[PDB]
Amino acid sequence: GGNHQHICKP
Amino acid sequence: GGNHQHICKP
Amino acid sequence: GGNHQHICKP
Amino acid sequence: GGNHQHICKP
Amino acid sequence: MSPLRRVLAELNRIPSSRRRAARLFEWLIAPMPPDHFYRRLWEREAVLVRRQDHTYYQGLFSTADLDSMLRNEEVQFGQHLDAARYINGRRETLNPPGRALPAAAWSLYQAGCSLRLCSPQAFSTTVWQFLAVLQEQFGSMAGSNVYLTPPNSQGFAPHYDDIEAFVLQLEGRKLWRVYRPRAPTEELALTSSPNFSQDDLGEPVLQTVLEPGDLLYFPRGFIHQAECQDGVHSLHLTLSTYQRNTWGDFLEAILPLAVQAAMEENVEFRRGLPRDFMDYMGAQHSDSKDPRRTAFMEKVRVLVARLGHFAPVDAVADQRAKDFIHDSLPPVLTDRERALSVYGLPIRWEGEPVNVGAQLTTETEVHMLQDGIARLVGEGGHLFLYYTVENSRVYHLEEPKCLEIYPQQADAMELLLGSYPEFVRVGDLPCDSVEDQLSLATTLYDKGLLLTKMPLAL
Amino acid sequence: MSPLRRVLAELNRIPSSRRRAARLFEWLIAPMPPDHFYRRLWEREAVLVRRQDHTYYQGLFSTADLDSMLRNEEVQFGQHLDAARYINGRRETLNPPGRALPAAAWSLYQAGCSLRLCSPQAFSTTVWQFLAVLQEQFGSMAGSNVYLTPPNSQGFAPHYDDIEAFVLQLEGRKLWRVYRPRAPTEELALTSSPNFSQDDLGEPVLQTVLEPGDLLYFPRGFIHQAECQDGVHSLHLTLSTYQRNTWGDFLEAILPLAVQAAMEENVEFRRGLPRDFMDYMGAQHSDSKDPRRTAFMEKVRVLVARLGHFAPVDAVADQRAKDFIHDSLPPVLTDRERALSVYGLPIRWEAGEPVNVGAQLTTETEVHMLQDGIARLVGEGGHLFLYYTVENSRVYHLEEPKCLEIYPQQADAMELLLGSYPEFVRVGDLPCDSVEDQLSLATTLYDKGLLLTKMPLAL
Amino acid sequence: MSPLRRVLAELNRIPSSRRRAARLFEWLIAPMPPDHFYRRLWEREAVLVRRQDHTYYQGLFSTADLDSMLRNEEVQFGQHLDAARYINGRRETLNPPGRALPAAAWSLYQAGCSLRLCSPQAFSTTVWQFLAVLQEQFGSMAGSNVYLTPPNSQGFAPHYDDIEAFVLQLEGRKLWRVYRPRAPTEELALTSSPNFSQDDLGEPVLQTVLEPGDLLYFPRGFIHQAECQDGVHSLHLTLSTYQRNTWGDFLEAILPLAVQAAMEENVEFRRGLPRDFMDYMGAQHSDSKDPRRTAFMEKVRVLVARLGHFAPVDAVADQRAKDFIHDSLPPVLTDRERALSVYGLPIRWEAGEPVNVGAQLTTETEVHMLQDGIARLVGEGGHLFLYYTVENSRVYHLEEPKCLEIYPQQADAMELLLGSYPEFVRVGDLPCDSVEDQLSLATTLYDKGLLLTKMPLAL
Amino acid sequence: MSPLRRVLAELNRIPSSRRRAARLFEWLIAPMPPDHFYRRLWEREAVLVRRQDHTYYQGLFSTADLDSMLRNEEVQFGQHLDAARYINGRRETLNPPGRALPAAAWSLYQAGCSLRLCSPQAFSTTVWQFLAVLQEQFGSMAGSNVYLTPPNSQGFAPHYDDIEAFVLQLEGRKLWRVYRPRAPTEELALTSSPNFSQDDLGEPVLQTVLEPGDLLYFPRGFIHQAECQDGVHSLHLTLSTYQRNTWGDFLEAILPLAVQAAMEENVEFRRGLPRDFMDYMGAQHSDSKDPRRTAFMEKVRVLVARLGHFAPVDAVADQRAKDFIHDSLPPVLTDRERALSVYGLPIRWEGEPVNVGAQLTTETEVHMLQDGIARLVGEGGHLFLYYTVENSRVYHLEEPKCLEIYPQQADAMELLLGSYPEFVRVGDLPCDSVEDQLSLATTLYDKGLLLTKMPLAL
Ligand SMILES: O=C(O)CNC(=O)C(=O)O
Ligand SMILES: O=C(O)CNC(=O)C(=O)O
Ligand SMILES: O=C(O)CNC(=O)C(=O)O
Ligand SMILES: O=C(O)CNC(=O)C(=O)O
Ligand SMILES: [Mn+2]
Ligand SMILES: [Mn+2]
Ligand SMILES: [Mn+2]
Ligand SMILES: [Mn+2]
Repeated sequence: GGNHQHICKP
Repeated sequence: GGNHQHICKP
Repeated sequence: GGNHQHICKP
Repeated sequence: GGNHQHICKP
Repeated sequence: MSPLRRVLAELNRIPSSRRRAARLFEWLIAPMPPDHFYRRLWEREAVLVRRQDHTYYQGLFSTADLDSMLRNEEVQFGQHLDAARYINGRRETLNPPGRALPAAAWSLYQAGCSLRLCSPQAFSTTVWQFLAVLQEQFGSMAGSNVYLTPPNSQGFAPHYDDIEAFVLQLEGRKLWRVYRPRAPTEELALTSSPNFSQDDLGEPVLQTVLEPGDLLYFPRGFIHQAECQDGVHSLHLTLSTYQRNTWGDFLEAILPLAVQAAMEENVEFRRGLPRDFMDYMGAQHSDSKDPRRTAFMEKVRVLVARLGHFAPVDAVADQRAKDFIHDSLPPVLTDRERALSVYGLPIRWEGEPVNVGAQLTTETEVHMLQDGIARLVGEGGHLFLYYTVENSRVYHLEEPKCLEIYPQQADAMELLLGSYPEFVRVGDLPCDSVEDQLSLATTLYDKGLLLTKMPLAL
Repeated sequence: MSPLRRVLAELNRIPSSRRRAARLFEWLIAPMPPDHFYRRLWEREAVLVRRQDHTYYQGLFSTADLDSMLRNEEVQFGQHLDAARYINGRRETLNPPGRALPAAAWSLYQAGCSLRLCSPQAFSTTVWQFLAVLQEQFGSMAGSNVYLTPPNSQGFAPHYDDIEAFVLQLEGRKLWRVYRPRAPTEELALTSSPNFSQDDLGEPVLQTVLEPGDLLYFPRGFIHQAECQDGVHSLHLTLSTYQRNTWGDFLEAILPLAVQAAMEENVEFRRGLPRDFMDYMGAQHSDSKDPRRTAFMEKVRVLVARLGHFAPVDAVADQRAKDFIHDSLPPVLTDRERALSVYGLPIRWEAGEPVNVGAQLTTETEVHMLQDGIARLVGEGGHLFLYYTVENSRVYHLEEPKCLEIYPQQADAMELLLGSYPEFVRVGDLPCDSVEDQLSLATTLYDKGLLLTKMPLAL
Repeated sequence: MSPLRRVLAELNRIPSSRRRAARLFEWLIAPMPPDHFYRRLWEREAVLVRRQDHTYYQGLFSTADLDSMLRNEEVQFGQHLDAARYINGRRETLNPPGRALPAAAWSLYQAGCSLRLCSPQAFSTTVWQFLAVLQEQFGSMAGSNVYLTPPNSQGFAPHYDDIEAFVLQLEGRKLWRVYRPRAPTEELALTSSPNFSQDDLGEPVLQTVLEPGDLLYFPRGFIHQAECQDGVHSLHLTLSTYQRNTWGDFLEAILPLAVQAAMEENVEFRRGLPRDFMDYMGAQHSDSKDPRRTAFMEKVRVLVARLGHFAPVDAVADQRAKDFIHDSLPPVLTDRERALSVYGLPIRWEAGEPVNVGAQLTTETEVHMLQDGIARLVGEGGHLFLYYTVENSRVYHLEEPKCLEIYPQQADAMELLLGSYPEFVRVGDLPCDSVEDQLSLATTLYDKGLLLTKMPLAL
Repeated sequence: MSPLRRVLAELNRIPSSRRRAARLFEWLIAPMPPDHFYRRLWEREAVLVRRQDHTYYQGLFSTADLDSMLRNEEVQFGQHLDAARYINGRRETLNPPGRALPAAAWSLYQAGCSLRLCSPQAFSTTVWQFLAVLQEQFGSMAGSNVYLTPPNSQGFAPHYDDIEAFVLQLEGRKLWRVYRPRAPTEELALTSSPNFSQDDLGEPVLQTVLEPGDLLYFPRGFIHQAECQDGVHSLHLTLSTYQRNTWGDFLEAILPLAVQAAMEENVEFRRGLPRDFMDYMGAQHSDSKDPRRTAFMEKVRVLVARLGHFAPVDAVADQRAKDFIHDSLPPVLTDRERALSVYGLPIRWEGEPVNVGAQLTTETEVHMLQDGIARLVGEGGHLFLYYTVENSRVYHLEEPKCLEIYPQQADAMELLLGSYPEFVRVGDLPCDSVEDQLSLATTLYDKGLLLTKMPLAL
């Protein structure tokens, strides 16, 4: 899993 | 100019 | 391995 | 036209 | 209330989505019976339906809805909105670069320009519902364009379009002229035409003034033109469909595969060509009296005719079905369908989520949410269920959505797709085990593709 | 009303958008002064602001706003919403394939999962306005993520992010732990770190339970983790900014152009390398004593240092500015700006025709830029382009870069305008070549929603 | 001299290149007649020709020609040379990465490996001429592979190929086994098969030891395998042709254009499909009784059969012809053609300047196409293009398609020329519009090496 | 015999390929010493060497070799051959479409056109050998073009080139004019120039008639032009090198990496920029008296200067080395090198291959075939030996060739690369085990990259 997404992922 | 756009393409 | 090569492979 | 072709490109 | 709000309120009370589509089309062309229309009029003749009721379409769309759209939504010139003017026999577009703000749009209109808003279904929920329902009975994508023309003017030059058109007069009046195809080649034309001049046209087969409530239908290839006169504007919505849904398009996909299967299952298609066919076949060798040429020609004709036997019709059928599903607008749900689907589950939030944990059981009675939302197609070596529930109201905005179906569920998946709208007890699915009946049902339900007779309870 | 609605109300009543952004940031970190925070805390220390006012952020976002969002908006798993779990030292993600329906999302929530909603600004108008205003005083895009965590649980593993984080506690309580950078290289890190485990962490520089209204700031590179306990959930919105907006990223753009310029303007950069430098330079010749090697190294350094004299810093600044214009969220106008801009022109459709048409600007019209951070004048290939943000989508890069060209005969007045904000300049006094130019620019800008008039335009 | 050098000598002494190709093929399968072979054997039966003359192919290729080739030419493993082994039912390839130096190649050979050299025509001028001539009577590209197998071994597993194979035994002996197609689908197969094992094969339709000079022909789809024994090696060259030159490949190009034409010229193809055909057509509705389904099927067949009437067979033939021009190997001129073509023009550089300049064609000049299979007149987008093969490389597709445009005012004479071969047509009698046209075409063709004159051109 | 055939015969007797390169360059500019040339003349001044020997270059190239090339090889107009004419102050190209046949080439020549054949090294083996040897002492690719001009004419307009040029007069005479760079910017120009007119030039720094055997050298950026007069033709070969091998090109590669390493190892390069630098930095803010602007400027200059510390010079060095190896023409071997390399192994064919089975031993004494054929470079986490032995005489016809070197052999691989031309006993390589010494040696040898003191025997 990822952490904070300044820009929303693909 | 164009005519009826069954699907807006541009 | 391959067989006859009518045209030479890449 | 071109000049000296250190490397033939076309 | 108006006919529209009443028929919509009537649709919300109809169980089957198929019957719902049938009823709305029945309404759209009333009093004319659908059976007669499709049998004798569809693709054959221009049809004018004088409703004699100016409130017929009230609620569908209006110039006020247009103003709000330009103001509250991101309508982009060139893409969403087109401003056109027709003067001295010549068509011209005056689209500024950027966003379509009211101050700009109305300035063009006052300048005698006509406005054309492409795909209002992406912005207006009423139009969307209208098209979402009609697409089901069309078996093909239903698009739309709204046309607004100022008093005493013409925005478009004479032309024909590449689709079946249904012109709904929303407001004002307009002088329409419809022409039968000029040449055999223009009949049911495959592509839209260029702008024509008055002298490229003969006499109209239909010329009339449309008033709010009337409907004008004409086939692709019929040249038509309209203008406003007597100091009044016009607003109509042109519903269209059937773009490239011809037997030719079908063949276009079947043939490549046909020769592909023939070549694999019939040696006659695998026999080498003549060593010297280049001597008598070719443009220059057109007038050759070479008896071998006609033999070559004859064989080519015999081989083609044979290809029908190898044609994978059902496969292409499924492919076009998959494309129609990707093309489809998302379904509009009736209160009942929502209440019985995952969309209506009472699970909300009140410092903790309430009414959560409902699950399907073998006793649960289910059936597909609607009949035109999914399609089972085999691509490669596996099965896939393509659906429309997650599509955007904006054409192809989202990608083709599907979920893989395992062989242990194929039978049950098929049954559900065909048994609509008859409820079936999950414990009665064709699957091998109980877990497979519950898994499918649960999976489908959670995807918003299935509904139950009674609301799920925990 | 609530502190948030009171300050928002105030912003409407302020002319300058620059002051507006400065005023909002002051509110965000109150009672501590922005000037202290920027010269001493920003990028240097973790900061905790105990508000002692649970209603501080009311009106910003709630679990209800999210509930209605998942139901009414098209929220997609993996794209907009992420369900995360952290159990027994391992981070896991249970993201279902597809739309995030309330039934599925809340189900995960009940299962102990945390929900992360990327860029709520794309749906919430209040979050958009909040961020749309703050970006102006950051000079960098202001994004955000919303985190919802169930009681007695932790959805994320300890990690650090690549941005400056402002954690606003909106509902519930949550035990936070912030750690100082572990090693020098991790200080103000460029990229986000992987998921760490407690064994990889030292002692917390700050450990505390956040309560609604509090603000917790920490720089990129500071490891952090949070968890719920004692049977209460937590909801917070993390405001991030300053992603890859360092000196390095600026130099990254400079160098290439600088070396190209240096080569075109100075022969020392065009001289050929040694015919045999490959004999003493290379990984295999690292362990060498050859003095030609030390001379090569000295030559490189000398040349590199010169490069500064050829650096096109202004061009790069314009390009960064331009990229920030593309990145920015569309502006939120005040009632005044609206009423004085093309957006608020009285022209509408009323009975059977448009009403109040013919609004024209004159040489007497006094005007000024709609706002101070909506446009930028950039030079590209002998051409002048005015890039703006008014047509940007609330969805990052959904729309391509918008600009309009400015001819040399207008560049002068265009400059003045961008520098006069918020001072009113009469169109007639615009420094151009002709009255046709003064009205031309003014009309073109106005009609594009980039300009406003001292008074509403009348026929 | 040897039979090969005697027939080659003869070819030089024949005018028509068409006769030349026919004469060479007659020699290749002698004593059996080409007419019998083509109407009864070609693509139908395996054929063994016991020459009883070990010197038949002398001068074609040898192990020495290969030795000097690996040493003087840049032969690359995997691309030009392949080392193969077949032991205990498994096929293996021990191809080293890189140039095939004699040391490595012969080393593999000693290790029991077989060597396969792809397209020796790219290096051997004799193999090129042989194939360059035979392609003309095949109407299809004639490639070849050389196989060298060590004593007491087998380098390849049983398999079938996708072409018509002519195995010419050049040195040593080899025990061959040819099998008839196993199943209907394997008859005249489109693609090559994988490596089979003895357990996958039936009884041989032909099993025999080939001796130098013999010819063994078998169609595509016939499984075959060969091995050496009794302490002697084997060298053979396999001439292949007719790769994907079937009716299917022709129909493959036809259909698309035919359906496009039918739609543009007949309304029945432009009518819309049923609104509800998806209710009874599809994989899930296969098991149905609905009569609309049988009507749909009948409609499809009917439409498909019509398609033949709209098939642009001539256009496709030109395109195939064109592709064959691109595929063809460059022509090998006779001494006569050379001396009468631009290639043999006496103009050279001798002392300090060029000698014999100024050769011009007149209206009296009698000319005709250099050869019958070097060019093709093709129509593309209202344009006429004369594609030729003279500029082709001996390396397949090394050069892109060569052509020159022909204007409508010359298309008439251009047609005549391509049909007059080998008859001499005087330039003055070329059917054009003006003398400027007659000399124009003739001069353009001549200078391109596509034309020859009855007599050598003199100043 | 002629000086050329004698110096070549002399090279075949020189052990080191480095010394061989040095000797041939010493010959090419004789009697002028290489040391003086490179120290005072290279890239600084135009140099004319009057050999006073018209046989000096005899054997290298001639118009007869050109005739045979056009006749026996596939010289393509536009790509290989260029026909140019210079008349009335204007340059023009008259290349027909297709193959360059003698009848066409000589027709243009008789028409007063000049012929330029690009890269004769791909066709002529003598030129190849010449360039293959000189590239080693140039540390950069050595290309060439042959120019043939008919009597009383000029084929090219005044121009300068982007490389160091060495003009060898092969046959005839020609009037050359060389100009010093006009402007500071044109000195050592990076790109070739357009065709100039007489009025774009000042007075020549060098004007002279070149006769067979003479050599004319001039730096990139020096404008030059030549013409034939007095009823005689001209044929020269222009050897060129140093194309884009400047400190700038080096920097161009080092910087991206420099800021990349700095940003990773120094926080100062990771500090955020000012929140409002956009207010005082930018084109419009050029005249700003903002003291923050000069501070921003100063910091940018201090950061750049620091980048020198982080510069991965050796890495880029290896990269340019790898590119030079891919750029290099294949090596020309001396009889001795061939006899002692895999190329010379007696293993041939006589119904069976003879003299086969030779192998290296730990007693075997070896060393690299030549000194400019290979380079060891680390890309990523592994080591690779890039070599030139498999390159085509045609520029970049083949792809970058290399073989991976394992860490257990890196040390031995390095030694060999540096110990040239000193033979080393395979049993004395730095590798851990015996198998590793034999494997490397065997692998290198089989690749044609190594040679032995005595011919391998079985
Ligand atoms: O309204 C007009 O002027 C033209 N309208 C159309 O072409 C249409 O509705 O399809
Ligand atoms: O809330 C959590 O569990 C983790 N939160 C964060 O990493 C954050 O807000 O940046
Ligand atoms: O020679 C062999 O072992 C195999 N030969 C072939 O498959 C062939 O010539 O087509
Ligand atoms: O020979 C000429 O006319 C011009 N020659 C050159 O530019 C050259 O040799 O580089
Ligand atoms: Mn975080
Ligand atoms: Mn229309
Ligand atoms: Mn075979
Ligand atoms: Mn030059």
